[PDB]
Amino acid sequence: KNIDGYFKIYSKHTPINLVRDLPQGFSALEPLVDLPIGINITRFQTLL
Amino acid sequence: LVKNKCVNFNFNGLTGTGVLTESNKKFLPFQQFGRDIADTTDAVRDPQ
Repeated sequence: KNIDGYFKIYSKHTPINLVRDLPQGFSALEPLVDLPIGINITRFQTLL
Repeated sequence: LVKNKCVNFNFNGLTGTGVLTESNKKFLPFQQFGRDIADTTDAVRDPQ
């Protein structure tokens, strides 16, 4: 998310086993980063 | 750093005035402050 010059990231790396969908269970996301970039971002694309 | 003795302080721009002691308050890697039910700065972690 972008707020006040800050794009921001959070993350979790978790083991699961389900092929189909987002497992149902709760865990929450610490920040990794903050980037004081100042871009405006209206769109994005992943990469593979 | 001084302990057990009333001091003014600033940490990382967090300020306040207190008695800085040694506390077994397991913090988080990205965690900066502590706080408390009353919303009053409590524990801190020495930035250095």
